[PDB]
Amino acid sequence: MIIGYFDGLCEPKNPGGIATFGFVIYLDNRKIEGYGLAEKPFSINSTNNVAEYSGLICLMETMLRLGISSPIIKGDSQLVIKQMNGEYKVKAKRIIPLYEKAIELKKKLNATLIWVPREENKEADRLSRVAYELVRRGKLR
Repeated sequence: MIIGYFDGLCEPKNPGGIATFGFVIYLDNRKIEGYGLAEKPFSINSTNNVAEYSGLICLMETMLRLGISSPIIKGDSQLVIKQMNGEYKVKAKRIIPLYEKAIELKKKLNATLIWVPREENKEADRLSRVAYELVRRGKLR
């Protein structure tokens, strides 16, 4: 069963920090993972939720492009998972287009999205932090 995980962070302030994401895709014999900048650094449009959605979108885009289908996708954002499952409304103007992109991807992938606690999402967390550190080192821009 293909399982992907995503995460996003925004530090050292939220909002107005550096927003990064990370994701990991588990296949039985190999792993593919990704991490990066979600928004322009220190911009007022870097937010935690934008970062989380960006990690989700990049995860599902990567899956789609690789020909993965019917994955299970796990994250530790209750808000994002509940929005993606039709259980919380999306009303924030900057989240709406990201939610829409993610919903189209979820439909195309026949993805199932479930919440797990933070301590079960450590790899994707770690990768969002690696991305953050890389931005601080001028290695992602």
